[PDB]
Amino acid sequence: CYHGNGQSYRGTFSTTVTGRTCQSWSSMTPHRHQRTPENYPNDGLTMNYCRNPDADTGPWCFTMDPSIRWEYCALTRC
Ligand SMILES: O=S(=O)(Nc1cnn(C2CCNCC2)c1)c1cc(Cl)ccc1F
Ligand SMILES: [Cl-]
Repeated sequence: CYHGNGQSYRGTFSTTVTGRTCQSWSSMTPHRHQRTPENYPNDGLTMNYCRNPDADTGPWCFTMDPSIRWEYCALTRC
């Protein structure tokens, strides 16, 4: 589980609520985005792990589905 809004989550879960797979933060495929570990070196944007780097309300990720830019991950708040 994650604490609070999930900003501090550093777990290795990488699956969305609909069962889709998280895109890697450093990847621009399928989604070209700017929430990269280059840009945000201190938000734990490792591999494709679920993260909340932008003060959303739970960890999320860009998805490997070109039609769905991002989703929340299948995680619960502690
Ligand atoms: O690369 S992104 O982070 N893409 C993006 C679009 N929606 N989201 C949501 C992710 C979950 N938290 C709410 C924003 C992220 C992004 C952020 C901003 Cl401020 C502007 C453009 C942009 F491309
Ligand atoms: Cl946490």
